Amino acid sequence: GQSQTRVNINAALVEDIINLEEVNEEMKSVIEALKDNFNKTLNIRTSPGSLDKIAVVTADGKLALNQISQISMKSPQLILVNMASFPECTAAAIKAIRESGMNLNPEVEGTLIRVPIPQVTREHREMLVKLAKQNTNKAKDSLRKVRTNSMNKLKKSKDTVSEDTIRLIEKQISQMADDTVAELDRHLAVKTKELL
Amino acid sequence: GSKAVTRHRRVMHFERQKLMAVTEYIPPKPTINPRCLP
Amino acid sequence: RNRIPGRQWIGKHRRPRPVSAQAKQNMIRRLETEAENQYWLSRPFLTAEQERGHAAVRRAAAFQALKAAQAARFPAHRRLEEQLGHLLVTRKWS
RNA sequence: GAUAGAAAUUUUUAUCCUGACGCUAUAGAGAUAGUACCGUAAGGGAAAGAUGAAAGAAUAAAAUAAAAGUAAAAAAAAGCAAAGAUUACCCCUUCUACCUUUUGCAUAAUGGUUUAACCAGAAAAAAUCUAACAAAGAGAACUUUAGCUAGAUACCCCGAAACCAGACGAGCUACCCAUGAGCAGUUUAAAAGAACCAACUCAUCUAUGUGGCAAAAUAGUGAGAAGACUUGUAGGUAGAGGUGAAAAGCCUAACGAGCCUGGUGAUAGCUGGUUGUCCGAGAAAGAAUUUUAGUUCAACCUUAAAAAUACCCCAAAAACCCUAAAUUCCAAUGUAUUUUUAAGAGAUAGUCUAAAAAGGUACAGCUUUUUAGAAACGGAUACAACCUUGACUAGAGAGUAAAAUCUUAAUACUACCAUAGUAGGCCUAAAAGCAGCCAUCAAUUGAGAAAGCGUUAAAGCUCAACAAAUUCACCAACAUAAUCCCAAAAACUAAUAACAAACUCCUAGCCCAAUACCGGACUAAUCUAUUGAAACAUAGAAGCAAUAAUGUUAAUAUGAGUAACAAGAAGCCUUUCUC
RNA sequence: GUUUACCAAAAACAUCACCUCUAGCAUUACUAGUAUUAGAGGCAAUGCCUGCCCAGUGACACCAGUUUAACGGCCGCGGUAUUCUGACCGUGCAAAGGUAGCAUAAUCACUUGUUCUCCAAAUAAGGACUUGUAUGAAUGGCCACACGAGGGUUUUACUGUCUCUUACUUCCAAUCAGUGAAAUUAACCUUCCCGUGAAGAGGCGGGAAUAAAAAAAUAAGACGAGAAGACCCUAUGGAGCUUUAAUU
RNA sequence: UCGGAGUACAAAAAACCCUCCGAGUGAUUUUAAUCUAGACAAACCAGUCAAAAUAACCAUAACAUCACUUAUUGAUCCAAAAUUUUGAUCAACGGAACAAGUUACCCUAGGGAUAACAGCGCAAUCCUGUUCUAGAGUUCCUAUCGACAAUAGGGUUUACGACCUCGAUGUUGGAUCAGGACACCCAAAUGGUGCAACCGCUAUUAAAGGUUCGUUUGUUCAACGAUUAAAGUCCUACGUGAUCUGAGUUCAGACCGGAGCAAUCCAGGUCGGUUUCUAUCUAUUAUAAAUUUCUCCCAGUACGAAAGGACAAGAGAAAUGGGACCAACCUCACAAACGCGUCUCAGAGAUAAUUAAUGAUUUAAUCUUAACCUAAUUAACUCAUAAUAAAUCCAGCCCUAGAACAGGGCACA
Ligand SMILES: Nc1nc2c(ncn2[C@@H]2O[C@H](COP(=O)(O)O)[C@@H](O)[C@H]2O)c(=O)[nH]1
Ligand SMILES: Nc1nc2c(ncn2[C@@H]2O[C@H](COP(=O)(O)O)[C@@H](O)[C@H]2O)c(=O)[nH]1
Ligand SMILES: [Mg+2]
Ligand SMILES: [Mg+2]
Ligand SMILES: [Mg+2]
Ligand SMILES: [Mg+2]
Ligand SMILES: [Mg+2]
Ligand SMILES: [Mg+2]
Ligand SMILES: [Mg+2]
Ligand SMILES: [Mg+2]
Ligand SMILES: [Mg+2]
Ligand SMILES: [Mg+2]
Ligand SMILES: [Mg+2]
Ligand SMILES: [Mg+2]
Ligand SMILES: [Mg+2]
Ligand SMILES: [Mg+2]
Ligand SMILES: [Mg+2]
Ligand SMILES: [Mg+2]
Ligand SMILES: [Mg+2]
Ligand SMILES: [Mg+2]
Ligand SMILES: [Mg+2]
Ligand SMILES: [Mg+2]
Ligand SMILES: [Mg+2]
Ligand SMILES: [Mg+2]
Ligand SMILES: [Mg+2]
Ligand SMILES: [Mg+2]
Ligand SMILES: [Mg+2]
Ligand SMILES: [Mg+2]
Ligand SMILES: [Mg+2]
Ligand SMILES: [Mg+2]
Ligand SMILES: [Mg+2]
Ligand SMILES: [Mg+2]
Ligand SMILES: [Mg+2]
Ligand SMILES: [Mg+2]
Ligand SMILES: [Mg+2]
Ligand SMILES: [Mg+2]
Ligand SMILES: [Mg+2]
Ligand SMILES: [Mg+2]
Ligand SMILES: [Mg+2]
Ligand SMILES: [Mg+2]
Ligand SMILES: [Mg+2]
Ligand SMILES: [Mg+2]
Ligand SMILES: [Mg+2]
Ligand SMILES: [Mg+2]
Ligand SMILES: [Mg+2]
Ligand SMILES: [Mg+2]
Ligand SMILES: [Mg+2]
Ligand SMILES: [Mg+2]
Ligand SMILES: [Mg+2]
Ligand SMILES: [Mg+2]
Ligand SMILES: [Mg+2]
Ligand SMILES: [Mg+2]
Ligand SMILES: [Mg+2]
Ligand SMILES: [Mg+2]
Ligand SMILES: [Mg+2]
Ligand SMILES: [Mg+2]
Ligand SMILES: [Mg+2]
Ligand SMILES: [Mg+2]
Ligand SMILES: [Mg+2]
Ligand SMILES: [Mg+2]
Ligand SMILES: [Mg+2]
Ligand SMILES: [Mg+2]
Ligand SMILES: [Mg+2]
Ligand SMILES: [Mg+2]
Ligand SMILES: [Mg+2]
Ligand SMILES: [Mg+2]
Ligand SMILES: [Mg+2]
Ligand SMILES: [Mg+2]
Ligand SMILES: [Mg+2]
Ligand SMILES: [Mg+2]
Ligand SMILES: [Mg+2]
Ligand SMILES: [Mg+2]
Ligand SMILES: [Mg+2]
Ligand SMILES: [Mg+2]
Ligand SMILES: [Mg+2]
Ligand SMILES: [Mg+2]
Ligand SMILES: [Mg+2]
Ligand SMILES: [Mg+2]
Ligand SMILES: [Mg+2]
Ligand SMILES: [Mg+2]
Ligand SMILES: [Mg+2]
Ligand SMILES: [Mg+2]
Ligand SMILES: [Mg+2]
Ligand SMILES: [Mg+2]
Ligand SMILES: [Mg+2]
Ligand SMILES: [Mg+2]
Ligand SMILES: [Mg+2]
Ligand SMILES: [Mg+2]
Ligand SMILES: [Mg+2]
Ligand SMILES: [Mg+2]
Ligand SMILES: [Mg+2]
Ligand SMILES: [Mg+2]
Ligand SMILES: [Mg+2]
Ligand SMILES: [Mg+2]
Ligand SMILES: [Mg+2]
Ligand SMILES: [Mg+2]
Ligand SMILES: [Mg+2]
Ligand SMILES: [Mg+2]
Ligand SMILES: [Mg+2]
Ligand SMILES: [Mg+2]
Ligand SMILES: [Mg+2]
Ligand SMILES: [Mg+2]
Ligand SMILES: [Mg+2]
Ligand SMILES: [Mg+2]
Ligand SMILES: [Mg+2]
Ligand SMILES: [Mg+2]
Ligand SMILES: [Mg+2]
Ligand SMILES: [Mg+2]
Ligand SMILES: [Mg+2]
Ligand SMILES: [Mg+2]
Ligand SMILES: [Mg+2]
Ligand SMILES: [Mg+2]
Ligand SMILES: [Mg+2]
Ligand SMILES: [Mg+2]
Ligand SMILES: [Mg+2]
Ligand SMILES: [Mg+2]
Ligand SMILES: [Mg+2]
Ligand SMILES: [Mg+2]
Ligand SMILES: [Mg+2]
Ligand SMILES: [Mg+2]
Ligand SMILES: [Mg+2]
Ligand SMILES: [Mg+2]
Ligand SMILES: [Mg+2]
Ligand SMILES: [Mg+2]
Ligand SMILES: [Mg+2]
Ligand SMILES: [Mg+2]
Ligand SMILES: [Mg+2]
Ligand SMILES: [Mg+2]
Ligand SMILES: [Mg+2]
Ligand SMILES: [Mg+2]
Ligand SMILES: [Mg+2]
Ligand SMILES: [Mg+2]
Ligand SMILES: [Mg+2]
Ligand SMILES: [Mg+2]
Ligand SMILES: [Mg+2]
Ligand SMILES: [Mg+2]
Ligand SMILES: [Mg+2]
Ligand SMILES: [Mg+2]
Ligand SMILES: [Mg+2]
Ligand SMILES: [Mg+2]
Ligand SMILES: [Mg+2]
Ligand SMILES: [Mg+2]
Repeated sequence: GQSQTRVNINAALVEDIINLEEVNEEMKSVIEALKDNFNKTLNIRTSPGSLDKIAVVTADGKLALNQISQISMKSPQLILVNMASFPECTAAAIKAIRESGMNLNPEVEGTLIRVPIPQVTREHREMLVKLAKQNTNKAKDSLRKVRTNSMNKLKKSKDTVSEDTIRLIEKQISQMADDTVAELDRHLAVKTKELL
Repeated sequence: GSKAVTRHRRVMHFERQKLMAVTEYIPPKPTINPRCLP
Repeated sequence: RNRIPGRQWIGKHRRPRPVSAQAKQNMIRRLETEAENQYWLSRPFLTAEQERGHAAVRRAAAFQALKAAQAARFPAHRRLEEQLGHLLVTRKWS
């Protein structure tokens, strides 16, 4: 059974109460963000740019390690983090790194934070698959938010527009969201196969 | 009711079919074939 | 097994009934008769100017006869015999 | 607006002469009777009689033995049950039950088991016909520029949910008021809106039952069981209300608001039904409309009457950038039709085919306009619309019409040898005819610095070239569905054959189909006035005709002798045994 | 404890408790009572609480003003987080701009949100995250004992529920004897296949089949019986209910 | 509601929720009268022209003009003016003087004139094939695909239409039983491979027989666990409720989120919620002549550098299905029935796709819609073969025979 008839209405007979091109662009942006995260962070091995996005609590806010520290390579299998600008947030940086799922165990040396490269092992690959699943779930949440915004716009326009028109646009947006989440699942499966 | 121009050859009336059958082209036929005639 | 969709003779897909040699011969005979008719209808005995008013008194007389026949419409005469013949229903033997 | 509607002023002579063109037991009063019966009550409300002078003539006598239903007498392939027939019941051939509603019904759309009896068109303003008298008519009141008076011609039945008024209902149930009564045993200093569990009160779940034991039950299993408990008797609250631990619950088996009576023959643009024969003509939609489920006009059509032109219509004529089929108006001609006058109704919810278009998918048995056609008892096997066919009766005559197996199922191209400048020049690891770019000359009688395979590059295999013979050689072929394929079969005895209609001739005639609506002539059965007197005629009247309303009443069939129903045993006969 | 007697016994109603309003009083209710009282209501014992708002509509006030344990409400826009912020920084409008708590709920959709436990396997169940842009505090919010023929999920035990049914009795059933209905019924002399047809044929067309009658079974069809479809639409047809409908 | 252009090509008219423009009036002065022939148009109501004659201006015009000039507008009644006029997004524009929402508590009269299920038409969508080769495939279109395009077919999904049913054609899913198609998942016979072998990828032929058990979900689907030779796609009123269930949907009760002031509602969720029928007719109520897996040998053989590793042939065992039967085990308080237990299960022809032998058209070759005999070859299907197959005694009584009727016995004893 076919069970799902794809609809592409025009986007052009509407053009005004919803922008299907804009919605598709937002969903493509979500997909691109997921792919960029997969490429930058979880390649096979942690790099100074991979842990530059770990948020650290500072002044009741969220800031990145790259923003509040200087991350570089000292040894081929070592990462050196200099929190000279913000020595207060050293413990918060350790917390961010340690409960980060990237399997980085840092050593506190006052301010010269020392992160060894653990290894590439079966356990490391399993944790990387777990991180890939977590990031796919976060991207799915972002896609759900994007779809909810379009539904809210339709609700705003739902006082003078025909009920059939609103239903058709809702079906189209749901179809786009389903296609994008299927693409997200495919990318996650490909990345999992690559890691394992 | 079909349009005047269609894609399915738009089958004709029986009278028109008979008219075309009657008016089919009849090529001339010589009394004796000339291939291996002198 | 070989169904004909819809009705046999009205739909987009009809029954492919062909044309027979008898039908062709009948049409050819009708065409020959019509060709003879249109040959006989080619050369008139009189021309348009010669026929102008050649039989007009007869048409006027026919119309006048029709008018007179229509104008003669009127109720019929009532006679004493018609009224007095109803008493004959009680004629007996003395 | 629908409709309502006087008055001032006029006319009206006592009594008998009164009975019936009213019914005859489904009629006439409901009536044998307001009785049986049905409801608590108000209230509703029937059916049922047939001998004879004598039954103090029942060893009783005569008329019909005519409805449906049975028996006498069950049936023998096959088919809307019949018709054509036939020596012969079937066997042969042909016909898609009837009303109603629809564009269209065998439709598997509605209605009906059958019989009998009842059951449904009603009005005279304007008009038509006939008659009296007529510038006047009418037996009083009015109308009159041929009119007035009289007579005859006309307009149905059943059905709601509802609304209002007044009665009757709290013996069921909802809640109160009086008066009484029940709760045994066990655990607890307890009679604790405690616990177990009886009587008792409810009714969670399941299975039977579903015209049942029962218009709410049986079996098992459940909850409460000293309380906001169950229950007897009696009283109260009554419908624009009562009562409600709000379920819009309950208020006498149907409560979003009881039942009965009256208004009431409520009203339905909605459905169903609407009863004798024959004949004449006969209609598919433009505009308004709380209107598109309907009406009122127009256009068509019917019935009468006046007239005179009516359709077909050659020229000529009808716009400007281009424009088809063809239109409008017109003499002649072939026919007889048309227009006005007076009465009028139905219809105004449509199907396909051919053509010009539009929307859609250059889709529909799709939707909307314009032109034409059809709605056979023949043909296309069956069939609405396609084709043939100016529709009467009888014949055991004939001639014709449309129409009865459609076209191909097709594509072969074979020997013969191929050497030379030279690996042409550049690029490239290599580029030798062939990743690539440029030149494309030349040796031989004849062979392209090479048209395809092949090598990393070479090699090697072919094509064109000569020499040898040389039938013909350009494109064209294309799977499938679901219960079981679908007349059988046939390539040559002469064919512009033959057979084939509601067509057309022939012999006679009573001398041409039909739905809604319209017109006409007859007519079954009753009563009356006159005839008649082995059952009728002329007139006048209507309770004036039923194959159809899930019609009413009564009787009958089918289902069906089916579902279902019942009495412990023996015995000495009501005495002993088993539960 | 109560409820839709006759398809719903419930999470619905009531309930002790806590809060609001209305009343200073006499011979038939309230009541032969007198504000520690009596009526009109909300929410539901208890424990912690019940946050902000009188802008509008009500009610007192007959105008101001007061009242939300009265009806009710408790933000929008720009930017920053790789996309995705309810967080923050500004800005504008407001009567205030959702406090505590709980949280993928019995809570629009997304949705089978993510993760862990349970199982060999779970869209089930439980715990945690939660951002519920439509949760939320007497139209009450959170936990807790006891209770529940309430709705879901586990563990042993038990078994014909099941693998996979079997044997035997009673009532049924079949025959004999008696009595004897109901829905239903145009008439049937009441086949199958393909095709056609008001578009699903016993009755039409082309073919097959075909001595006639009983008795017992099964239910595929007779668009089977039952109830002038309760779903949908129409009706210048009703009725119940609510009002910011029109006359009052 | 009114007008213009196209549809509607040339007298008039002519529709669509057909394609486009517009109007609900402004500016200016020439402030544009009365009466009456004859006409256009038209259902009616309304709308339009207009000769002659009249009083005032040139003593020679008066139709007010322009903005596409065409539309710029409203009937009676009734209200107001000073008797002459005026008054409506009465715009639902032939107009009721003034009136909303909701009903799932609903009712009545109808409609298949009109929707939800099914059927039917079409094939937009879906699904199958072929034609065409640019491109991937190292070179190489077609081993496997194959864009832009062409053409033919099927009627599984959604939609479209509204033709049969609303004086009823009862719905998803599941249980039982399945009939059929082939567009074959397995089993069988082959062609090509970028086929060394094992695994594979495609295509041809074949429909007699099969196509599992479980967790979650009402689920069809879907995910997951364990297997299998495989766990096929569909049609059958999305087969089958006068055979069954009612978990979901879709009645009356009630919460939650939201909308509405409310009644009430949500293509939202959750709990609960009556599934009748005694069969009249048609139809039907048992003959067979097997299938598939697994183990061992082949064999560590062929094939492969090695890792890996068959086929064919030969032996057995098991399961399913068909038909039967109680010696034992088991259910078993009847001597029987019964499974959980035991027994049996087959030869020939025939073919489709595809291989080769001989050999003309075309003195070569060539499996031949060329004859002659040819052989290797699927599943069906028929037939060998198997079963029944002695007519006219039937009162009664037994029976491993049976509803009744039937059928077997009644001499050993
Ligand atoms: N409106 C209209 N209905 C017609 C016409 N002819 C027949 N009918 C209707 O068609 C039905 C009968 O069909 P017919 O017998 O004419 O084929 C009846 O309902 C009848 O009223 C007509 O010309 N106009
Ligand atoms: N304005 C107006 N009202 C009319 C007319 N004819 C009748 N009416 C009625 O008269 C009434 C006038 O009331 P008003 O509207 O002046 O209070 C309304 O009911 C209106 O419908 C008319 O021609 N014009
Ligand atoms: Mg047409
Ligand atoms: Mg058909
Ligand atoms: Mg057709
Ligand atoms: Mg009026
Ligand atoms: Mg009587
Ligand atoms: Mg009789
Ligand atoms: Mg016969
Ligand atoms: Mg017919
Ligand atoms: Mg009609
Ligand atoms: Mg119809
Ligand atoms: Mg039918
Ligand atoms: Mg029908
Ligand atoms: Mg009907
Ligand atoms: Mg019928
Ligand atoms: Mg009828
Ligand atoms: Mg009937
Ligand atoms: Mg008169
Ligand atoms: Mg009234
Ligand atoms: Mg009482
Ligand atoms: Mg009482
Ligand atoms: Mg006690
Ligand atoms: Mg107690
Ligand atoms: Mg009981
Ligand atoms: Mg029991
Ligand atoms: Mg009990
Ligand atoms: Mg108890
Ligand atoms: Mg208890
Ligand atoms: Mg009322
Ligand atoms: Mg009340
Ligand atoms: Mg309630
Ligand atoms: Mg309610
Ligand atoms: Mg009652
Ligand atoms: Mg009536
Ligand atoms: Mg109507
Ligand atoms: Mg006639
Ligand atoms: Mg008329
Ligand atoms: Mg002319
Ligand atoms: Mg003329
Ligand atoms: Mg009409
Ligand atoms: Mg049509
Ligand atoms: Mg026509
Ligand atoms: Mg006609
Ligand atoms: Mg015929
Ligand atoms: Mg004729
Ligand atoms: Mg040379
Ligand atoms: Mg050569
Ligand atoms: Mg194929
Ligand atoms: Mg003849
Ligand atoms: Mg004739
Ligand atoms: Mg008489
Ligand atoms: Mg009568
Ligand atoms: Mg009768
Ligand atoms: Mg009936
Ligand atoms: Mg009758
Ligand atoms: Mg009987
Ligand atoms: Mg009996
Ligand atoms: Mg019976
Ligand atoms: Mg019985
Ligand atoms: Mg007894
Ligand atoms: Mg309780
Ligand atoms: Mg109570
Ligand atoms: Mg009760
Ligand atoms: Mg109940
Ligand atoms: Mg209870
Ligand atoms: Mg109950
Ligand atoms: Mg409560
Ligand atoms: Mg307190
Ligand atoms: Mg509450
Ligand atoms: Mg509380
Ligand atoms: Mg508060
Ligand atoms: Mg206030
Ligand atoms: Mg204030
Ligand atoms: Mg609210
Ligand atoms: Mg951002
Ligand atoms: Mg929490
Ligand atoms: Mg939700
Ligand atoms: Mg479970
Ligand atoms: Mg969310
Ligand atoms: Mg809220
Ligand atoms: Mg709330
Ligand atoms: Mg509140
Ligand atoms: Mg419990
Ligand atoms: Mg309970
Ligand atoms: Mg047993
Ligand atoms: Mg009946
Ligand atoms: Mg028969
Ligand atoms: Mg058929
Ligand atoms: Mg036949
Ligand atoms: Mg037949
Ligand atoms: Mg045959
Ligand atoms: Mg049946
Ligand atoms: Mg029938
Ligand atoms: Mg049925
Ligand atoms: Mg029925
Ligand atoms: Mg009805
Ligand atoms: Mg219904
Ligand atoms: Mg309804
Ligand atoms: Mg109307
Ligand atoms: Mg009324
Ligand atoms: Mg008001
Ligand atoms: Mg005219
Ligand atoms: Mg003049
Ligand atoms: Mg209107
Ligand atoms: Mg109008
Ligand atoms: Mg008009
Ligand atoms: Mg409800
Ligand atoms: Mg009804
Ligand atoms: Mg119609
Ligand atoms: Mg559907
Ligand atoms: Mg169906
Ligand atoms: Mg349909
Ligand atoms: Mg059907
Ligand atoms: Mg279509
Ligand atoms: Mg097709
Ligand atoms: Mg390539
Ligand atoms: Mg189908
Ligand atoms: Mg229809
Ligand atoms: Mg139509
Ligand atoms: Mg229906
Ligand atoms: Mg019926
Ligand atoms: Mg099967
Ligand atoms: Mg095949
Ligand atoms: Mg295979
Ligand atoms: Mg099979
Ligand atoms: Mg379907
Ligand atoms: Mg089904
Ligand atoms: Mg059935
Ligand atoms: Mg079912
Ligand atoms: Mg049943
Ligand atoms: Mg349910
Ligand atoms: Mg439920
Ligand atoms: Mg329950
Ligand atoms: Mg039977
Ligand atoms: Mg039965
Ligand atoms: Mg082997
Ligand atoms: Mg066996
Ligand atoms: Mg040879
Ligand atoms: Mg060879
Ligand atoms: Mg045999
Ligand atoms: Mg015997």
